[PDB]
Amino acid sequence: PPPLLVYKWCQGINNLQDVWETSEGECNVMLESRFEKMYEKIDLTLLNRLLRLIV
Amino acid sequence: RLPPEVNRILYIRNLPYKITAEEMYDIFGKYGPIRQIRVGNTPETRGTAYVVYEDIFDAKNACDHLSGFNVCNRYLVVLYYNANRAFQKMDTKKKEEQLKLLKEKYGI
Amino acid sequence: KLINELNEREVQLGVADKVSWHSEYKDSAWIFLGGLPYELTEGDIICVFSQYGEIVNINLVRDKKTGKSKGFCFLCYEDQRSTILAVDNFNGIKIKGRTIRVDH
Amino acid sequence: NLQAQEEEREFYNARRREHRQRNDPGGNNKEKEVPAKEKPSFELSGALLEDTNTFRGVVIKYSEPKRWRLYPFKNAYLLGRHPIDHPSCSKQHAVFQYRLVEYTRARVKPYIIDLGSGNGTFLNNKRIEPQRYYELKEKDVLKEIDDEDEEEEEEVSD
Amino acid sequence: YIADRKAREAVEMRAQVERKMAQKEKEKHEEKLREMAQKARERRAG
Amino acid sequence: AETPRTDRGGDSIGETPTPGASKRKERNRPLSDEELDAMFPEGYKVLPPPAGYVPIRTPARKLTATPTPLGGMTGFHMQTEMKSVNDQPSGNLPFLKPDDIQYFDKLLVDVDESEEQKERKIMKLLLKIKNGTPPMRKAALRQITDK
Repeated sequence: PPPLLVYKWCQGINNLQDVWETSEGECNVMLESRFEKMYEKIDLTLLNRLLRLIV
Repeated sequence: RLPPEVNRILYIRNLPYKITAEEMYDIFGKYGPIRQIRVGNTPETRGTAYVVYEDIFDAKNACDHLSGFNVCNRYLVVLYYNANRAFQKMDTKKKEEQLKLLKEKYGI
Repeated sequence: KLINELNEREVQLGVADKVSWHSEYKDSAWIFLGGLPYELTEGDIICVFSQYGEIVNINLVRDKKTGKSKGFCFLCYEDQRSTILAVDNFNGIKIKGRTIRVDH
Repeated sequence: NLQAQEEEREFYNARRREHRQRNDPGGNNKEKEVPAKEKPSFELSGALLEDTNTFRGVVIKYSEPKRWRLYPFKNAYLLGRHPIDHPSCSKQHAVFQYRLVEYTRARVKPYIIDLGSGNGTFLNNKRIEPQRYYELKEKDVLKEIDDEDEEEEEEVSD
Repeated sequence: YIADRKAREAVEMRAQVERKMAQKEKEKHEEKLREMAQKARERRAG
Repeated sequence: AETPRTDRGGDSIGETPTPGASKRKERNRPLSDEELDAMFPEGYKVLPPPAGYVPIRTPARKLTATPTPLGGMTGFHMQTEMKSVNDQPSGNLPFLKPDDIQYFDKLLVDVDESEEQKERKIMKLLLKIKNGTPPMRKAALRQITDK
């Protein structure tokens, strides 16, 4: 379930190797975004060739 | 542990008109020894075949794994063949000689 | 053969326990196994019917002169619920090709 | 006062019991509770056929040391004389039931069990006594005394 | 459409490549195992 | 009729032969080529492909034990890619259950318009009686009554 995903995400961060160590000047970056228009910009002609690779 | 309706004979369809009995014997020969196999050579029955094995469970494993199995572009129709229907084309006879034999050799 | 159809009218109609026709008796362990195979013997039927209980003593009817089974046995368990279980369960069973019958 | 009653009783097994419960004839050596095929136990090991554990058989005719065939154990197996026995053997000394090879779980491990064949069976040219499962290890040999054939076991690797 | 034809052809070629590289390995494995077995039987003779 | 009764006598006699043998000692009993010609309907051929593949079929029994204990497996490769099939088309032809094909297969083939074979072929109006809409069943039923 989505909240459990949030938990996997947090402990996933905290389990990374030396994640919080700033000693040498390490820098962490969290980035969140959207694809903006994604559905609307899918091209049918391309989508056909892309599906031909699958099914 | 088997359904009664299944029989040692299987009707097999969705065959090409070029298909070779070599591929037939090879493929079908996985599950057990072939009793024999027939193939329609007639205008309507071309593309169809019947397979018969020395044992039923052979055919059971067959239709198990061969279900919708592929050849060329085709997925073969694999069904357990019926019984009775059109039979009496042949007769019941010629029992006398063999029964006389088993009555002779073993004497029973 | 008639038994199993009585258990189906008993389950289908929602009889709900104690009005069960195994409450007909309450007094009796000994069960009746008819239609048994002639090759069978004491130790055997004991080994098959000790499944649903512990059978104390069974007298199987075997013809006195020839000394072979007449084909049925009256059995006695240590527990009644074993009898109820056995009649309601073990009936309509195949043994050596022939279906045995059981009843109180 | 020799025989009081001529019949008495038995309290003994019936032929139709043991018959119906085991039939190919009736057989002996019903599989124990553990038995499971080796391939699915290589599936719980997470092993594709490359790294999977498959026991292949190796034949050497006892007089002449190779393959009349090669046999997989992965698909228990009934080692007998030939029809009943699955693993048929042309050896004329094998009783109608000679022995059995069952893979059991203790891990998926191979086991050989003698059925008490009249002659016996030799393991590494050293016989084993009847009626107990004896684990086999790779490269072990099967044929009790000098036996028209030999056998060896191999895991699939390299 | 061109990219699809040429692409399928290329991946096909790569396939027959991987297969050709595979069969040699299989036969090497079977020969190796047969050698191990023959050595085992020889150790059984002596 | 005398032949009919002659058959029952042979039937009971074979029953005494088999039953007797066990004392002396089902549907899986081996069969004969006349018995083989007895089951299947008209118009089929028996084939050997080789004598060799036939010898494979004979060793197959022995090799059902032997080659099942041997090396084997299957795999698939990733590659890009015709699909024939038949329902019962003409105009309509209400649907066929997956089993009933065995009976109605002759209707599936579309070869048409060239005697008795056309009477059996047109007799598939049965199929319209068995499966279909109630009106199809009605009209079909009358049409076959008057024929």
